[PDB]
Amino acid sequence: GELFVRPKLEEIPPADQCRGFFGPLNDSLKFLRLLDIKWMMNRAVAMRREYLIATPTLFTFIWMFTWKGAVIYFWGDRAPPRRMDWNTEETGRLPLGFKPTPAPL
Amino acid sequence: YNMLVFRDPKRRPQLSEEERAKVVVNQAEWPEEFKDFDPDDPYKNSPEIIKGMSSWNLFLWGVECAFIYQFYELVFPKSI
Amino acid sequence: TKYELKMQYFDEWMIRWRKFQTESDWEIEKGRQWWRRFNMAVSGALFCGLVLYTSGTATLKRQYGLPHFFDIGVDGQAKETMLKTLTSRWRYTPQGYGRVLITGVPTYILFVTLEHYRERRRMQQYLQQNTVFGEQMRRLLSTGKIEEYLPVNIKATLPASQQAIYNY
Amino acid sequence: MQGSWSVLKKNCSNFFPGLLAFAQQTQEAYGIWLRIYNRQQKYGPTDFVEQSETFSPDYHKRFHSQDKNMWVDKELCTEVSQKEVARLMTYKLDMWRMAHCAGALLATGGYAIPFGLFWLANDTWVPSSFNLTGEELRAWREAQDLYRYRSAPSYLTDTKWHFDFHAYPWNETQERAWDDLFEKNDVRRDPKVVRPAAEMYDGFIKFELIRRKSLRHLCRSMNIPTFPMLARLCNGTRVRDYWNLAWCEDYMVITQRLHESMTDEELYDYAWRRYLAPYDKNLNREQLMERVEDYFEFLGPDFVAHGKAPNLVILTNYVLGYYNDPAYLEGDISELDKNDYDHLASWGKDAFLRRLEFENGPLRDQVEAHTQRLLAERAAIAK
Amino acid sequence: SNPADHFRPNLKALTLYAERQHYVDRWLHVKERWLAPWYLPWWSPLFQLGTWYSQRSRNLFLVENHLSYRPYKFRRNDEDRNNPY
Amino acid sequence: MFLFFFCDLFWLRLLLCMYYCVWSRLCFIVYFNCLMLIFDFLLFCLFDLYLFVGLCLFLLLWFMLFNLYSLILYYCITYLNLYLLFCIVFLLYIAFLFLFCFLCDFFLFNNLLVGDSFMDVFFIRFLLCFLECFSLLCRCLSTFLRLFCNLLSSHFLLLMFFDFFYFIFVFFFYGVFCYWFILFIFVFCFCLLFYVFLYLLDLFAAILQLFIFCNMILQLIMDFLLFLLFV
Amino acid sequence: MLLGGFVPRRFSQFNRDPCWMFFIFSVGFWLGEYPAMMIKYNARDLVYDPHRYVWSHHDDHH
Amino acid sequence: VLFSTYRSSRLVSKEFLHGPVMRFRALGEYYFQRAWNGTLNWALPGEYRLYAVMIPFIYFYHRWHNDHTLDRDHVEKAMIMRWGGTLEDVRKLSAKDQLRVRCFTDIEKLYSAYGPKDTYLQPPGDTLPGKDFYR
Amino acid sequence: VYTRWKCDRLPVFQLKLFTQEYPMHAAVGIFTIIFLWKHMSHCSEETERKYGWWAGYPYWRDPIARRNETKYKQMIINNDVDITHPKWTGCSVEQLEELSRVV
Amino acid sequence: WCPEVRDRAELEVDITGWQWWSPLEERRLLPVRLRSVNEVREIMSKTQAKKSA
Ligand SMILES: CCCCCCCCCCCCCCCCCC(=O)OC[C@H](COP(=O)([O-])OCC(O)COP(=O)([O-])OC[C@@H](COC(=O)CCCCCCCCCCCCCCCCC)OC(=O)CCCCCCCCCCCCCCCCC)OC(=O)CCCCCCCCCCCCCCCCC
Ligand SMILES: CCCCCCCCCCCCCCCCCC(=O)OC[C@H](COP(=O)([O-])OCC(O)COP(=O)([O-])OC[C@@H](COC(=O)CCCCCCCCCCCCCCCCC)OC(=O)CCCCCCCCCCCCCCCCC)OC(=O)CCCCCCCCCCCCCCCCC
Ligand SMILES: CCCCCCCCCCCCCCCCCC(=O)OC[C@H](COP(=O)([O-])OCC(O)COP(=O)([O-])OC[C@@H](COC(=O)CCCCCCCCCCCCCCCCC)OC(=O)CCCCCCCCCCCCCCCCC)OC(=O)CCCCCCCCCCCCCCCCC
Ligand SMILES: CCCCCCCCCCCCCCCCCC(=O)OC[C@H](COP(=O)([O-])OCC(O)COP(=O)([O-])OC[C@@H](COC(=O)CCCCCCCCCCCCCCCCC)OC(=O)CCCCCCCCCCCCCCCCC)OC(=O)CCCCCCCCCCCCCCCCC
Ligand SMILES: CCCCCCCCCCCCCCCCCC(=O)OC[C@H](COP(=O)([O-])OCC(O)COP(=O)([O-])OC[C@@H](COC(=O)CCCCCCCCCCCCCCCCC)OC(=O)CCCCCCCCCCCCCCCCC)OC(=O)CCCCCCCCCCCCCCCCC
Ligand SMILES: CCCCCCCCCCCCCCCCCC(=O)OC[C@H](COP(=O)([O-])OCC[N+](C)(C)C)OC(=O)CCCCCCCCCCCCCCCCC
Ligand SMILES: CCCCCCCCCCCCCCCCCC(=O)OC[C@H](COP(=O)([O-])OCC[N+](C)(C)C)OC(=O)CCCCCCCCCCCCCCCCC
Repeated sequence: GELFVRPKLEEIPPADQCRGFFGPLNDSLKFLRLLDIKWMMNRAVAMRREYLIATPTLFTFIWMFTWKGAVIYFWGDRAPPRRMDWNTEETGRLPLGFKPTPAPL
Repeated sequence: YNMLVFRDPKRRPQLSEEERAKVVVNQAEWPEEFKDFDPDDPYKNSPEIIKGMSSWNLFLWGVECAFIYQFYELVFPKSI
Repeated sequence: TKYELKMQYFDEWMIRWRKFQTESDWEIEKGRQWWRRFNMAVSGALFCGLVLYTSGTATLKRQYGLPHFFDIGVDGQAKETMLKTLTSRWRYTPQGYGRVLITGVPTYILFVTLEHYRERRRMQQYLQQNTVFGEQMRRLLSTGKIEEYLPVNIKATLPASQQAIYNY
Repeated sequence: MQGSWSVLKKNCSNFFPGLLAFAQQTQEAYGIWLRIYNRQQKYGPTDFVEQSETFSPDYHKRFHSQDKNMWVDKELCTEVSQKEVARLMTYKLDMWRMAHCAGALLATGGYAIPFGLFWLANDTWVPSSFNLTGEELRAWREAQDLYRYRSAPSYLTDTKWHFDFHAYPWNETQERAWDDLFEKNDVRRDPKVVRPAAEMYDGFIKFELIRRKSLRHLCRSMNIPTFPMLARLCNGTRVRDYWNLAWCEDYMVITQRLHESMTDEELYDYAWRRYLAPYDKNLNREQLMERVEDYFEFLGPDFVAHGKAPNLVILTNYVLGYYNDPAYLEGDISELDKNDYDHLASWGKDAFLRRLEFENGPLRDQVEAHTQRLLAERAAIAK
Repeated sequence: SNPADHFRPNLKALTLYAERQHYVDRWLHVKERWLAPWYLPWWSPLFQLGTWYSQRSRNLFLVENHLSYRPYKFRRNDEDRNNPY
Repeated sequence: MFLFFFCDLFWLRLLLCMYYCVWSRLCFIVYFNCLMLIFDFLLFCLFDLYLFVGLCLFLLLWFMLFNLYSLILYYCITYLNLYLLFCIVFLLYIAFLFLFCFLCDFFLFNNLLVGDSFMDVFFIRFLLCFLECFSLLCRCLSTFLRLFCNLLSSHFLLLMFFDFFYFIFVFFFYGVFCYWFILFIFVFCFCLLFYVFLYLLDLFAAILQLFIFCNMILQLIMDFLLFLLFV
Repeated sequence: MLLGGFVPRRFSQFNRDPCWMFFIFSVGFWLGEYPAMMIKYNARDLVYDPHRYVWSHHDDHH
Repeated sequence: VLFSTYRSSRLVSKEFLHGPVMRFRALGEYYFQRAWNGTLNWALPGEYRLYAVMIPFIYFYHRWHNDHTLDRDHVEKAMIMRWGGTLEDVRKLSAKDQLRVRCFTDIEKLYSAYGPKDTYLQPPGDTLPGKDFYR
Repeated sequence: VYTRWKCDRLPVFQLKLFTQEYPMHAAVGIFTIIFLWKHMSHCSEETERKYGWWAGYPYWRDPIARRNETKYKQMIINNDVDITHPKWTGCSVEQLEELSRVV
Repeated sequence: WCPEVRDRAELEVDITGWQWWSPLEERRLLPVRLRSVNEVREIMSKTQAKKSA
């Protein structure tokens, strides 16, 4: 809609103010910030870096709408059957008495 | 007037009533095609494209062509 | 030497006659897939390194400067270390076509060379195979033509329940 | 210019001597560029050296900023002379075209040979080194001028139309400047009158916001190869480098008044590299000096005072306006005595055409009066 | 049914049939003929563009190990749901 | 399988060649809004926002040469297939979407995250973003589905009504000479009224559906355009 | 766009322009083909095919 | 150098076939190049007579194609299936018999969904041949 | 003055139009064409019989069988295929002769 | 025989300037007209006063 101006370095709130799924991951819990997805989302919104949430989604949809959708439809592996036709590993080997041609030299 | 969805265009007046009243009409200068000109029937005196060819004659020509189209095979049938 | 032109016919034939694909040939193809992924990874790493090296000083300062998304403390230390390492010495920082060439040509050359020599490796592997696929590869390199229906000509092994067709 | 067999023979004969000359020029130009680059890195401003980032306000795409990413080295005369800078500029053009051709060769292997035959048959994209005599050089310059004529009007029209359709000048002086900027080369534009357009357009589109299509037109007009165009920040970099070198040379010349002592041919080349003086115009020294002085005046006092040139888009439009020839008009006025629709005369007029002629002809007033009177009578009778 | 039949192209002239194997092989022969000459090195972008993607796709097909059965693409009858053969 | 066939426009191509060997002004356009995107002066866009005009004009001409003339009996809409229309809309829509995505400006997608900071990010805003990203593709699908269905339904109805009219006209006109002539005349007048009404409705609907087809594409374009103000 | 052109006031004027002459001919064909179908397909001597129950499109499309 | 990229490279003289071309342009321009012939997106002209001429012509040639190329296939199928299942069997009939059969097919077409259903549904007790007549 | 639409010949203008005016649209169209001819260019014999014929499949002459017969005869004659080979029949030639004498 | 109009129109369309209306340029140029004699006298008087000053 309107033009977007990136926030200044002073306008970005501190990381300690961000909240996770249950509560802020302050000192003694900082390393849990990496694992909490909601905390990362809130931090991105706070820093005005909302694209980190939006860009991966849309692109993914496009990737599904364009390339993977048809790949799954045409070449995907359906559910296996109850009685399974496993490979006996007997096919392919040359028969006894066969004289294979020499390799290049 | 209209003929189905085709409406006859009408020229907008350009003269005011005062100026218009001072105009002297002399139909002797008009072409013979347009004398006693009527906006509701401007082509009443217009010449025919082909002398003696009426609109009903053309309509009947089409009707006869349709009858031929539907009845020729009844008189000269052909095998598959 | 151009191995791809020889190998395309062989790959198409194998797809058409994949029933006779032994587990050894399957392992060969899986190794080819793994090496393709490895080549992609190393080429991407080289491309990223070249991009980082040729990046502008202001660009690096913005990228590896404040603020910190997580602000754990290790993040800031790592960013400062990388920024100091890059900005300490002088770096050739081209723009436009020049950066395109510098970042891309080495990557393309590396990827293409690795893939080509892995294709040669796969050709050698199939040459050394003692299966019908290996025999087809050897015949292809000898006569220059793919001999279809070879597995049923030389009577390649079949499951015990499907040997009736060979009964002649 | 179109390809020809004579030019093909010329370029095939001079192919290897041309390559050798290009290699020698490459060594010399590398030396000159090394001097300039060392001086830029040592004495350049922090923003220029660090390559400060300037992003657009709408899509935040980086592009060169005229104020920050361009720097006029006022003291370059100590290390590099004016002639060396001109040599470097000419070599940059030749090297760009050669680089594109070499890239095509490497990409397509031996399948580029027939395209090379198309290439040597035209002087548009061959280096200047392929010409070993004066006449060959003259023909080559004619080809370059023809390409400039072909490309410049589109650039000028793009700029003018987009601005005029989406914006208008603020005051009368800006209106006059904008109108006089895009006059044909048959009339002389006063740089003092036209300068305010630079600020007016700075309000609209700075060089950092130049669109990719406009950039393509500009590079076509500057004899810069455009295929593959790629991102706009590649040919934009080429344009920035070329005009930065040009401004350094311009400062040197203005400060030292070299153009007055410059000889006729060298002066003509200096104007040509600024896209001010086509060779097909057969200009004399008076006209060349007038155009060069107008260019310096357009740069303005601030250029010497602080090394800041006017908006690059408007500057390019101004200089390329010399290649905006008047629209051609050939044929005697007597040709206007003929008729265009004689082939329809046999068809005559149908009923509707006759009605239109009758109602809208010299008797139109009488017909209108009669029709209105009849309609009024019918309306009165109806009521 | 009859109304539905009115929505078909009315100017069908000729139908040609060709097996995927046959024209794929012919295309491969053309590609080999044009990519064979010495003056087109294997490291050129043109050669890699011609060969690498095809090699990758064929390798992906060969590596495939699916627990389900994919019916033959060019069966005589693919309209019966209860008969993959 | 390779089927060789021809479109049903050859006579119209002949007429186009005959009547457009000389220039003519165009002043009536089905979708005029592609030419006027900006309504407030001093606003300008650095994006190529007028790139859609040529495709819009050609698409209108093509779809009009097919759909409008299909009202004539036995005229064939050669492209009337669901997946073919899907291909057409895919081309246009995905091409413009990829034009915006190749711009490599991620901030352009900031508006996808609906709402303000007050709303919970994971349980409200992110689900709205998911729905909006889904809605873009759904808009593409709905556009092509709407174009296909209108033509199919309109022409099915026309065919069925024409069949009924032929039946009653041919096999029950003798009632004009019978004592129940008034019933037949009433039915015949009703059929004529229905005939005219259906033709007018189809004529209006075809043009309106082309208008909406172009409007969807222009809406896709407009959703990502940003305008600067001249100073 | 239906802006203008010759417009006959009544039937008798259709013969004042070649294009409307062709139009009225076509209208004659259109309207006169229906009476012909009435006469042809409601004829006394028209007989249904004896083998009409041997085959029908209904069994074919089913 | 082999072929010009410019349209200005003429392949013929300016006066080549001038007369026929001028007659063709006269045919094109007389009715179309008029103020009241304002088109809607180049497809719908303003001149009434263009409609009056082109709608009948389009219908006529489309109908001829449909009657002689498209519906003929259905007619021939009905004739073959109802009278032997082979072309030779149909040709064993006379032209008059084929005319009767084809006109019955036309009857079925005109009834379609509103005619009597005894034209294709055999009532119980009917003595006419059934579906297994030729089997 | 120079304009692409007025000065260039039709093939040149076509290339320019789809390379510097609508390159993305051309790319997407080519992508879709490749997809269509890779996944929507096959029709089985049963599908042809069900839907491939205007008035229906003429079983009374079975044109598909004739088409396949011509195809296979042409392939056999041109490629010098021995259709009596054991792989095609599943039995030796002598067994084939024995079967011929039996039946 | 009016080459400037032709060239401008062709160039504008070729650079994607499809629109045929230019309200802003018209607004700039619409009230332009040759002056009356009295207006010329006033303008000459103004110029003479400026030169004298
Ligand atoms: C700029 C564009 C913007 C506009 C976009 C416009 C379009 C819209 C966008 C969306 C797209 C629309 C779709 C259009 C169609 C396009 C074509 C398409 O879709 O084809 C898909 C198509 C899908 O394949 P397919 O044909 O369906 O076949 C399926 C098979 O899987 C194929 O098998 P294969 O043999 O080909 O191999 C494929 C392989 C591809 O991958 C590989 O080959 C290997 C990896 C390659 C890496 C490439 C380099 C990356 C960078 C390297 C490092 C740099 C830094 C170095 C310095 C470090 C210092 C410390 O993938 C796999 O098989 C998966 C392997 C995964 C292994 C995971 C192992 C577990 C550990 C690692 C993960 C978990 C980590 C947890 C960490 C936790 C920490 C707390 O092709 C592929 O995806 C594969 C081929 C192409 C691979 C290209 C690789 C590079 C990709 C770009 C990376 C950089 C850019 C992204 C980041 C940007 C940030 C700013
Ligand atoms: C026959 C050959 C076939 C070739 C195939 C390969 C493709 C084509 C090759 C190249 C063709 C020629 C032209 C290419 C484009 C030219 C662009 C251009 O003009 O750039 C000018 C520009 C110069 O301008 P500059 O002013 O110097 O700098 C740009 C400004 O900063 C600009 O400033 P700004 O303000 O615009 O800043 C923004 C700028 C900032 O970026 C830059 O400009 C920096 C440079 C790019 C950095 C990209 C790396 C980012 C980090 C990646 C991290 C990945 C981690 C993954 C870890 C995985 C672990 C498991 O852009 C971005 O932010 C874009 C970031 C990229 C986003 C990617 C999103 C992809 C989404 C994927 C969707 C899903 C895909 C399918 C599914 C896959 C998975 C299953 O050039 C560059 O910056 C670098 C150009 C590099 C060109 C590409 C080199 C190609 C090498 C090919 C090697 C492989 C060959 C394989 C052959 C196979 C057999 C045939
Ligand atoms: C064998 C494998 C081949 C691989 C396949 C290649 C396929 C073809 C692609 C093109 C390849 C290049 C062709 C040769 C170009 C000539 C050399 C050059 O760079 O000229 C300078 C010139 C620089 O242009 P610029 O705009 O001034 O650059 C701005 C910079 O700021 C400029 O910086 P500055 O302003 O600070 O000034 C510096 C200037 C100052 O210097 C001077 O003033 C002196 C003159 C120096 C340049 C002289 C160039 C002469 C060109 C003509 C050569 C003679 C031709 C003879 C022909 C007839 C032969 C019989 O010096 C430079 O120009 C240096 C530029 C940076 C170096 C670029 C080279 C990097 C690649 C080479 C290393 C590769 C190592 C591999 C390691 C492998 C590891 C695994 O290059 C160009 O004109 C650009 C090329 C134009 C065509 C572009 C075509 C698309 C490219 C897409 C590539 C994407 C990645 C690759 C994959 C593609 C898959 C689709
Ligand atoms: C020994 C030498 C030294 C060593 C080598 C050195 C290196 C040399 C190489 C580098 C040279 C660079 C400079 C080159 C300049 C010249 C370029 C050029 O062509 O100029 C036009 C050149 C004339 O130039 P000019 O007269 O000087 O005018 C120049 C002006 O300045 C006018 O200029 P302009 O700007 O107006 O012209 C530009 C025009 C240039 O174009 C043209 O002018 C078109 C030329 C062709 C016109 C053809 C017309 C005739 C057609 C005939 C058709 C057949 C007729 C029937 C035949 C029956 C035979 C029995 O347009 C373009 O630039 C468009 C570029 C389009 C690029 C396309 C890119 C596609 C990319 C694909 C998408 C990828 C997306 C990414 C996907 C990624 C996926 C992972 O045109 C010609 O001479 C026409 C030649 C026609 C030949 C005959 C027809 C074709 C014969 C084909 C035979 C095939 C045999 C095999 C068949 C096998 C069947 C199985
Ligand atoms: C084996 C049996 C034979 C068949 C073999 C086929 C082989 C196939 C190989 C495999 C291909 C697989 C893929 C197939 C996909 C098909 C998809 C498809 O159809 O999509 C529908 C789609 C429908 O498009 P559309 O909307 O109808 O528009 C296309 C139209 O062509 C109209 O579009 P347009 O109007 O925009 O086109 C431009 C048009 C612009 O307008 C014009 O130029 C007007 C003329 C239009 C002609 C084209 C229309 C054709 C109308 C029907 C045929 C006309 C009568 C033919 C009579 C045949 C009698 C037996 O200009 C032209 O057409 C240029 C050519 C002009 C030729 C003029 C020749 C003059 C000769 C004068 C000689 C004088 C000699 C005097 C001697 C005196 C001695 C004393 O078709 C296409 O888009 C084209 C598909 C073509 C695919 C390539 C096929 C390969 C080439 C085959 C050539 C065979 C030549 C040998 C035949 C010999 C006789 C038996
Ligand atoms: C901008 C709006 C335009 C509106 C135009 C309105 C036109 C009004 C037409 C009035 C009736 C015309 C009757 C024609 C009769 C022809 C002969 C005949 O038998 O036809 C019967 C046919 C069919 O009648 P039917 O269905 O009763 O046929 C019976 C036949 N059997 C029994 C065998 C099935 O009539 C029509 O189909 C006419 C429908 C016309 C609908 C309007 C079409 C408008 C779009 C095309 C415009 C073309 C302009 C081209 C100009 C040049 C372009 C470059
Ligand atoms: C009666 C049944 C009815 C069913 C109806 C179902 C709906 C049918 C709708 C059809 C009409 C609408 C079609 C719209 C378009 C759909 C597009 C689509 O999904 O196609 C996907 C498909 C996917 O291709 P694919 O199917 O070949 O995938 C290969 C994947 N393996 C090998 C694992 C099987 O695209 C194509 O068909 C085109 C492929 C070639 C062009 C692209 C090449 C570049 C690829 C880049 C990435 C990989 C290489 C590395 C990078 C580049 C290096 C140079």
